[PDB]
Amino acid sequence: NVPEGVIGAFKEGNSQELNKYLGDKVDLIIQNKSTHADKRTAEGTMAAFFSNHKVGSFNVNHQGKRDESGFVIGILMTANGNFRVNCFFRKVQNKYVIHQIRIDKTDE
Ligand SMILES: [Cl-]
Ligand SMILES: [Cl-]
Ligand SMILES: [Cl-]
Ligand SMILES: [Cl-]
Repeated sequence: NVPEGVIGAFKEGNSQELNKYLGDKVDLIIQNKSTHADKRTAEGTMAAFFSNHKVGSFNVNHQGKRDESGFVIGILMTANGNFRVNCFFRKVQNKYVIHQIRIDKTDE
């Protein structure tokens, strides 16, 4: 169910759903703050992000995958800013999991 499940999790601002797709180690870069997080910390960071930025919409404009990696790029509109989101996936145990999330506020 990748990347549909991740896209849905962002659309709903739901870190618990996102969790299901997180790798055991995730690099987060959120407003230029970088963290190399275990899964539990990554979910916690995303929970805080969604709590502080109530999601209105998430729309993807480019996605793709090869045998061992993939990506999703889109725009997240929230009640506290709009953000470009990049999710980069790696294949682990035959499943695509998130290895990096970048979130960067738009210039508006
Ligand atoms: Cl950590
Ligand atoms: Cl935050
Ligand atoms: Cl979409
Ligand atoms: Cl959409």
